[PDB]
Amino acid sequence: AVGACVLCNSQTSLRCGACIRRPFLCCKCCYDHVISTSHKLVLSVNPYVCNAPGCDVTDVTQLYLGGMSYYCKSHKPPISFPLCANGQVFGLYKVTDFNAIATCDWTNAGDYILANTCTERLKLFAAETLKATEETFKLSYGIATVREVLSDRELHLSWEVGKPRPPLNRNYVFTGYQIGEYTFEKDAVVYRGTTTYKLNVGDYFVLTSHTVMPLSAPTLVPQEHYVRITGLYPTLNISDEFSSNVANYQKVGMQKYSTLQGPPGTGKSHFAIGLALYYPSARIVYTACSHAAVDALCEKALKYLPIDKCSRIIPARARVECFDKFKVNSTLEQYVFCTVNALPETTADIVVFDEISMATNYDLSVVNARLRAKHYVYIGDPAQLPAPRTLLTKGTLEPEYFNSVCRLMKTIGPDMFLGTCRRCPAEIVDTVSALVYDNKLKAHKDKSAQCFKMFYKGVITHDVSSAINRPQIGVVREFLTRNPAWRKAVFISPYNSQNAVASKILGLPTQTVDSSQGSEYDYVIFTQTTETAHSCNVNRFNVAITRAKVGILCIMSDRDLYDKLQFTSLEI
Ligand SMILES: [Zn+2]
Ligand SMILES: [Zn+2]
Ligand SMILES: [Zn+2]
Repeated sequence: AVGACVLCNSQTSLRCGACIRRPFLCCKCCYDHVISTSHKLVLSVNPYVCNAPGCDVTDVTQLYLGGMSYYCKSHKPPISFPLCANGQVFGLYKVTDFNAIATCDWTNAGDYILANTCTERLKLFAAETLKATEETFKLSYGIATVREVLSDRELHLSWEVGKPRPPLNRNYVFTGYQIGEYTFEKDAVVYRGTTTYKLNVGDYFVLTSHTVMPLSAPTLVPQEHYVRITGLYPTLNISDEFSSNVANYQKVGMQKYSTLQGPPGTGKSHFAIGLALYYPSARIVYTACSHAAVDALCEKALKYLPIDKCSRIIPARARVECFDKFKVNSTLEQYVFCTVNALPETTADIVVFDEISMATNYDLSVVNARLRAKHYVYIGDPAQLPAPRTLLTKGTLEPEYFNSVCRLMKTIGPDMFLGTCRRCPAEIVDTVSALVYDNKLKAHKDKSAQCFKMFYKGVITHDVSSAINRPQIGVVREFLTRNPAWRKAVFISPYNSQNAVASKILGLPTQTVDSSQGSEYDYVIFTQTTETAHSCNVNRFNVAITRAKVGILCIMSDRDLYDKLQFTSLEI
């Protein structure tokens, strides 16, 4: 085992045995690690364990080198040097933050704060460790064996005793048994297979744990500033449609990487596709974490870019329905649209990474490892929703801690900012501009006079932990009878269980705030449901109200966010 130290890069044979990722640690840092943490197992070619027969001493501080072997204080020969002395551990080729990443359980916010404020090699170590911990936690949950079938979209399940039950929402995807991946929604439950299969009684579902691979490439490559556009060739004949972004497309060619903060409806997809029309011969790889964000880029490319040079990359193990209008899996097309987890090993003139608030440092590193590009563009908004951190239960994660790109956008500011929201009525724009954008987001549309807010706490019931507020759905029902124009509205709430009750009572299409991100609707009916930290999250609130093009009805629980809404108040 010959490699480089994760804290100093000094070559060493040593690796920490108690670290779940086995990081290579140099003699000066390996000591600093074992002497300050519960981690005492050290691994070089042979473990630093006692060579005496039947001896169970593995702590490196209680061990010595006796000639060419290792022994504890009870078996060491007279001529034996301690392995731990003078700030070093004997190894070939002869920090507080590394200890904290190495030993935390990833349940606190301060753990993620650290995984983003540390050095670049420690950011990769933190993302490798966190992902390995997240996967092992999936194994702790119990197996759900099918006790019976009801119909084509409903079933009943038997859970494992002793092992806790994972929460039922489309977030947690099970693997059927190999009957394909399956999703559930709340003893009557709604079953949904990625593959159409006549539900087998006896078969079981298990949360499939992917193997965490090691990170090699940084989350952000080292920045390079140029005095000319590099490797890219602009057009002089550029349609007036994209004239607004000409100066920013040039900024893109005069830097190795660039950040774009685009509040909702400010033109991110337009900017991303227009960059292809500006550097017309440049091969562009369009990437995002979700299939929906890649599909949304495909919809904009279909309108402006030639359908022949466009390819949508679909992983052979297809899970959800995606874009069907490009030639599929043709890696060598000029315009390649693909999710981070399915990226092939290829090079590009430009790489566009959209919905950057949803990326983790693990995703950021994977992109830098599978794609070698002249220019990298990071598009998103740190005021929108981040990736769900499953293990995180204590504390709240601020935008500057979502990933490396968000960290930059929230501290030094973004390289480019789309300041005019063209989607929302002014009431909505004026609310989110003051809430999350320090009054720098401006309204293109006029006030629609179709933005209403109602202060109604109702009654909070729970479907395990996911909340329901029937009096809030009852208030929406009464409003709908008086304003039937709102019959075509999308119902939005922070909880899938609230959305299940509202789908049956109201008959409106349903969307959680988290699944609505990147989408727009003429009318939106939002019920806050609870007054929790989840439902009062300003990034989730910002996404919730910025889905509307024409009108919105907000039934609120929080007096703070109700007062911040610059909407017409209703009564009943
Ligand atoms: Zn070191
Ligand atoms: Zn360790
Ligand atoms: Zn011994």
